[PDB]
Amino acid sequence: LHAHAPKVIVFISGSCLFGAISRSLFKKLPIPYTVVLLILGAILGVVASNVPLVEEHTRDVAHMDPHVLLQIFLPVLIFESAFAMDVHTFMRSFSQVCILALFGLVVASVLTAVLAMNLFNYNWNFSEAMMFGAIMSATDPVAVVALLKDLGASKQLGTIIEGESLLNDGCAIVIFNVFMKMVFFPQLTSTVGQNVLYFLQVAVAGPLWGYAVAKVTVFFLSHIFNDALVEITITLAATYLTYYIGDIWLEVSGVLAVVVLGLIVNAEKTSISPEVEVFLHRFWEMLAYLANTLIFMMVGVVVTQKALVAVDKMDWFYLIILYLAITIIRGMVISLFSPILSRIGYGLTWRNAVIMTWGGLRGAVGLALALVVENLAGNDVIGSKFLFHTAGIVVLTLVINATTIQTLLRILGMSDISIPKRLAMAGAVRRIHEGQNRTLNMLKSDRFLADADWDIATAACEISDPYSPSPREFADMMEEARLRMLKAEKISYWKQFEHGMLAREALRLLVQHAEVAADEKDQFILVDDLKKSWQIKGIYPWLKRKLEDLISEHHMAFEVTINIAIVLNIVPIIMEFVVQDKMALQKIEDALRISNYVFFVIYAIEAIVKILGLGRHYIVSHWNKFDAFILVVALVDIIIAETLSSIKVVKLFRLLRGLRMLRLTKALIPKLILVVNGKINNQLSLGYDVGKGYIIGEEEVGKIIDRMVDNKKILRELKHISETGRLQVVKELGLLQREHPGIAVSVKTRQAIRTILNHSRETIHELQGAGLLDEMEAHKLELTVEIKMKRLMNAPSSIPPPPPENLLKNVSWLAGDMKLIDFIKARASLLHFDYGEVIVREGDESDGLFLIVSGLVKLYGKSEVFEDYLTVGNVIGEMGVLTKKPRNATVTCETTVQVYFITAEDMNIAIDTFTLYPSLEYRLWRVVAIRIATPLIMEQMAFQGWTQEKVKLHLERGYLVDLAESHFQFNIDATLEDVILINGTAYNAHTREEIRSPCLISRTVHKLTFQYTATEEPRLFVVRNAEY
Repeated sequence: LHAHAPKVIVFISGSCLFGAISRSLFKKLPIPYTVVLLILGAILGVVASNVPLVEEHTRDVAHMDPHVLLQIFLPVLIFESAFAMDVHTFMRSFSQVCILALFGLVVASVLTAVLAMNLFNYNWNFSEAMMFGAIMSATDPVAVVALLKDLGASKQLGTIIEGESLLNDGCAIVIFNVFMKMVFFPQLTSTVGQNVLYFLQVAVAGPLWGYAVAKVTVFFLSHIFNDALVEITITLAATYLTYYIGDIWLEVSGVLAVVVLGLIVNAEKTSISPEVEVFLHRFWEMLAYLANTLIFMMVGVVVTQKALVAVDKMDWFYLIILYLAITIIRGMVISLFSPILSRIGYGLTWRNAVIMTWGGLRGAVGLALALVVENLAGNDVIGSKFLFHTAGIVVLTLVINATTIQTLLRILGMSDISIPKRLAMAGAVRRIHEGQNRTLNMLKSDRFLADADWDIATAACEISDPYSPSPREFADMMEEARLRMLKAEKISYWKQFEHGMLAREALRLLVQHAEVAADEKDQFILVDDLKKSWQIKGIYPWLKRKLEDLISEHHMAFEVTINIAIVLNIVPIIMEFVVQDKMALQKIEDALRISNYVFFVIYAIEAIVKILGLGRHYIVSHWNKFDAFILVVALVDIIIAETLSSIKVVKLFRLLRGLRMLRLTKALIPKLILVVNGKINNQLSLGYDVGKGYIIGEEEVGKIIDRMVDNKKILRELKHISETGRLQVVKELGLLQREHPGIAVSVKTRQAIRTILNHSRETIHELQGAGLLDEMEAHKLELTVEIKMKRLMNAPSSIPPPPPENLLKNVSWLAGDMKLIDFIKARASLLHFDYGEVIVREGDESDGLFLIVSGLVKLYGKSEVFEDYLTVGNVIGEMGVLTKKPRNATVTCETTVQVYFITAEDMNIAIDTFTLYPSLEYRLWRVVAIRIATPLIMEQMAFQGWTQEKVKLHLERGYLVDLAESHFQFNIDATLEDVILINGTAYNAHTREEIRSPCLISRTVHKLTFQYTATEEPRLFVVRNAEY
């Protein structure tokens, strides 16, 4: 309670209250709240100049040390800016931002510096003018990206402006740091070589240091389970130690390190627990908000105390001229590079350039650097002028540029809402309005709410729309069909995502392509544009093959023990020689000489044991030759040390590093192979998600448009485009399996578990929603799911492809029936086929089954109408042997192929032999039945909200009826959902109407009767309601 109390708290706490007041009072007014904070800070400053008591509270901030200002606020501002943004659209447009942020910053700064030299009468030198330019070129576009996120062009113009701001803020501090030393801390004139190393440290070592710290950080985040506090604390510690260690100890650019760390930790959001990801965004937003309020408050105080005392009348004239100049300079730079930017990324239109030119608001980062000059100036007038102009420009930009950006967007015609969005919002609002009427009518019947005031209720719950054969005939219908197709596709991608079938990156790629296609004439989604997702860069296969060659050459303990021995031996090999470089402690240092002999003996025993185990074959492996040369050198230098100028010592210093530490590469190379596998896996995993998402999208939409577009000539074209896309996608993804078998298996197993766990989570919420499972108990199981989700990210990047005999075990109708697996495995024969060979042809009798264990085969049949590709795991000929009808399609190998062949005679014997309740006949028809059934139920369900998987899960509940038990079937709405005829022909009992084999049965039909025939025996599939 004495005067020693921390008076900084009242300021920090008071700043939060003032920020809240300014943010709430001016929420609907156009002027940003940050300007109000500057005025409040000025009021506080003039007050503090007159009432001593308040001065005691501002003192600890209004005269804050620069090397606490920068070390605390800047890492927060830069990390939040890096952590908040969309990295993937940023990386897919990286070069355009780099061109306009690095080189754009240089020209903008130099031009501002020249202006500051020539116009202003302050007689500044080029170092000071470059500090001025660096401060004046730092942008804070938050107020503009916020609008662009809502109105439109969010994935194009929002990211470039935000990324440009991020990079220009990062580089401005570097320039400001460089020129601050040459102004306030001038050293002796450095050599050109010294300067070059200085450039490498700030420019190259910074990003490398940040990259290393990030890759270490994400590694540990991936191994933290059920501990959110540790994750948040690790993020904080990593971000603050990256700046401190990089800036103070390593003499490396801290800001750029944090930029890279934030970007990487954003890109690897999957390694963070989902519940902590949603917390980190709000946490860093809050820290940045605190930082901004303090900077504006401090600026408001210090300008009033010690900046405005030195402003002359002509200084205002320069401020206006400077404001005009930097705005002109920014637009000049954007236009001058515009020819270059037009060729890379999303080129800038003239209206986009104006928004960027007008949207370049200045903010805290600029002001923070101005406070450094004010403090380091030591009451030299340079400090006042720096802070005066930086505050002036910020106020002008916030009062003029920010307050008119919305009207400029309206004028330029970018604030309009597209008809599709307006219709979607209107329909959603109307549906919401209808839903409330249903609820209100239901509530009015409740006994305990009959006395409620329904006028107030109805007024309160209202939701209002926020946005409130001729050539021409054929051209218009084509456009309507095209846009309706694209809109249906976008719906499918969202349904797939909401049910966990796609990762978000695949969703955003697919949606971006759909929207881009919508905006171009006669443009559908082109698989050639999607191909970039699953193209593997050539460097990684090459590295994998080379590194496997290096490592593809007895006890378990030797390698681990010795590798530990080496990794520890770095400690002597550093601490002796580094201190010897200073001695050039001897009472202690000689102990390391003695222990060096013990390490020699360790490696010697290792070599002796290895020679004994390998015997004469020790020389066969080149890796061991180095293992012997190391011992030779160690013995040689030990003899010199024991038995006997500098050549006897410096040689030791060098050799006991060179031949000492390079033998860890044996252990390392496998880790590099794993990293390379991971890089391929991350690209191949995205490829499958995008490709498979596209195929599902096309299959779902193709069943919709049959009931949306009237003109058949339009209808044929659209379904032609969908099919020519589907085939190319399924082929490209099929080939990648042959290129990278094990990584494909890893991807496919990872998708499988990801699906199982998601559906597992739904059952918990169903049980929790039904009250069978308490809230806490459900939470305890839901954690077990989420930990298992996080362990998938750490699963091996390659699973060795199972041998052919394993695939038979995992076939659907062979699963779990050992006596049948043994029967088939014995009689199943493996066949090899070369490229272009036909396995079977149309019209051939059904000789047997083919189980593709490797390769890719092309199906082509007249049933050119039919065309498809099948790959590992799929089985060909099931319909054939069951019905004994001829082949459906010709099968051609697109790659060297292996197939397990089971003769139709073996199948018939197996069908006769294995006749328990889950009969092999029942199983083979069930697997066939669902494939035939799924298209029909999906065609019926086309208008409704299910995905294809919910249609399958709906079908999996079904069963085949034993029409031998009763040769007629009757339907009941209360206990039966739908019925599908799979093979045969069926008669409605009341009319004997012809229903042919593939038909789905209409719900009006009551009773079905069949003809007792053997040649086309009736097979029928049925699904009961969940209540049986």
